[PDB]
Amino acid sequence: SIEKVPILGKETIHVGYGIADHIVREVIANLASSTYVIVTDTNMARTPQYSKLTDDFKTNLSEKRPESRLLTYCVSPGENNKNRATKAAVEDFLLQQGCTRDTVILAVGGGVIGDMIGFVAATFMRGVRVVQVPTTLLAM
Amino acid sequence: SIEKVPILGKETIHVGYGIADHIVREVIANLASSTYVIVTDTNMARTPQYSKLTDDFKTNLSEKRPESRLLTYCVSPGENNKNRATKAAVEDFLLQQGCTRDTVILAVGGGVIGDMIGFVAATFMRGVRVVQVPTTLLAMVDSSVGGKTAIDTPLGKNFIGAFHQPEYVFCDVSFLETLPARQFINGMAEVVKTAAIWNEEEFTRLENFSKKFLSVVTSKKPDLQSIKAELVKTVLESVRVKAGVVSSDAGLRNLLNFGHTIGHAIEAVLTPEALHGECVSIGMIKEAELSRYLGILPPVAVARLSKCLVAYGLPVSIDDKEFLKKVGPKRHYVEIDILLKKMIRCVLLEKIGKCYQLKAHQVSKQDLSFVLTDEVLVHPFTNPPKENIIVPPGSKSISNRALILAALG
Amino acid sequence: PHVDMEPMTDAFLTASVVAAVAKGGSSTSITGIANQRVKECNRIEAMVTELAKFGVPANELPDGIEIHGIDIEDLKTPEISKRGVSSYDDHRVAMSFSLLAGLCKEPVLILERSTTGKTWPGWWDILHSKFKIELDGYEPP
Repeated sequence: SIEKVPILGKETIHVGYGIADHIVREVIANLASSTYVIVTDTNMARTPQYSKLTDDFKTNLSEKRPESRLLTYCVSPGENNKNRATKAAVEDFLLQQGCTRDTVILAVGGGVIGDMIGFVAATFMRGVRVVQVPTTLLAM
Repeated sequence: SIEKVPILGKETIHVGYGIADHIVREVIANLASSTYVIVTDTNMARTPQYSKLTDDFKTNLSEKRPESRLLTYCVSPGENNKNRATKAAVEDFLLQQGCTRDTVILAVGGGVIGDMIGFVAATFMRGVRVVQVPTTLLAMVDSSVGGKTAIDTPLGKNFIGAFHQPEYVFCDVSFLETLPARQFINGMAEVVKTAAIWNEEEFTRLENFSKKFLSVVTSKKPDLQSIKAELVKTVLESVRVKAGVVSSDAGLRNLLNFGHTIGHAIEAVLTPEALHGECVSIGMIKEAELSRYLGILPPVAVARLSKCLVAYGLPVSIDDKEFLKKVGPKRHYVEIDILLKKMIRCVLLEKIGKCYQLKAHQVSKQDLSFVLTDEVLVHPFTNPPKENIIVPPGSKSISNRALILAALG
Repeated sequence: PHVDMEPMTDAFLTASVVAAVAKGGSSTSITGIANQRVKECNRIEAMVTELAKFGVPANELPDGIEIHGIDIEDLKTPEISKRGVSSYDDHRVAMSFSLLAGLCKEPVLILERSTTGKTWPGWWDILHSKFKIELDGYEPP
């Protein structure tokens, strides 16, 4: 149902078809935090499969951690939109939404999202945690 | 001629007065590269002392490595010139001058340069080497050592950055004759923050140092000859205190925020007219007040700690004789409600030179609301101690006599 | 009934605030305190105004003060009513009325707290740790 590939000694790459229950049951249970940010693409945001994931992240928070939030960003997709100005947008979105040094930034996107949002998490508050949820076969 | 302070197991912090030969002879010999970048301030670029350094970096590379370059940038000064746009200028200057993952970026500057250029080197080509050459007394003891780098988002000061350790931090003490007296006293706050959380012997010398350090700095040209040896000693036990803690790691590094809780809220409203050591000095006495409030600190400690700060000219309270002139009409932006919510752990001081249980304790808002004001609200007595000894100030009458008699006996 | 203080003049404000809660038919009429005006101010008139702000009568005698005592508790005149306890920046007035202030229901504010730095700069510090009592602070805009 799920294969698991070790990286740097820890078994954190989770592989499987239709694992939408296991996406939400693993990060709010093992990686405890207060603010959870889901940054994605806008054409990915209108997809029906993304509504299966966030609504399973919404309603499954109230049973495991009711005093925790859920913020959502939507950056227009494209290499032209992966630049130092649209990096500054979520670099401004997190700071004016009241985010701290414990954010979990779920970068549900492709290669343009996992390159940019991971660089934000490498610079936001001197390093915060990131959960890559890649979607294209190249970025997987 | 040169002292050397270990950091993270390597002896890379080099301290000494007039070490301009040793700056250039150490980085091109031990840290071999192809491109060498010297980023600095423009008002620092016109200084005569900076021409002693770069021209000793120019002509000494044709001896030691003739197939290597020298690029130079000059960012304009100011607090507002440390931001994500002027970071992008040297982030564009390096890429269009043909730089690679081999660069040595000498950040000859102050705290605004070592915060920004070190963040560039934390991001340029996914991490390159940086040699901090700090110039102001604040940056020699605070921001160079540690590798804490960030820039100024308009929504928040010192929030977006990365952790990147320097390769060499040179404490070039001869770069202090061009410093203004206001910026120079502002660094002597953070030598007291290091000489009052970990050291006590240094603090005893500082009171003997506070006399003629002030007569030589307030004189508008600060003739620093014949006092080189105690000035270089002053920054020694500020970094040794610091690098003794940054090697120990977030655990024990939170002891270096003694005063950086109250002094960051006073900085938060009085930002662009009151400096950083100006408000930490107020936050020192206000946190020495809170530790005295919880029965931890002896009351002779605040009488000595507020003596050393007021001898240096740093403020001891927010309504003090020089701090009112500098801040001016911004003084009335200091209310108890806005200060308190943006502060809550505190470094509770046990005595001068020691911390209480070597950790950071969480105090309530009510005692933090108490120590900042000259207004007391007394609650109904619900539970005094039934056994309670109370020692008032010792009898001055017998004391004065006892010292005379003892001296004669 | 009546106590004279020729050498114990720097004890009057302490004696007055405990006489403020001593109730009975005879009232505490302390005298021989004429030198207490020229310290910093007329503190004889101070006890008249402030003890009226606690609700206990304190008239002015020609060489001292006659102090009543109503109960162990007093009348209810907090910072919500008029003004609080003026200290006139003297250490004697602040530390004396702090003993009296903890007997009401609501907390009694005392203006000008940190003027006790002449004699005991850490009185309020002793009151919380070493006497187990709360203390807050207030700032009028």
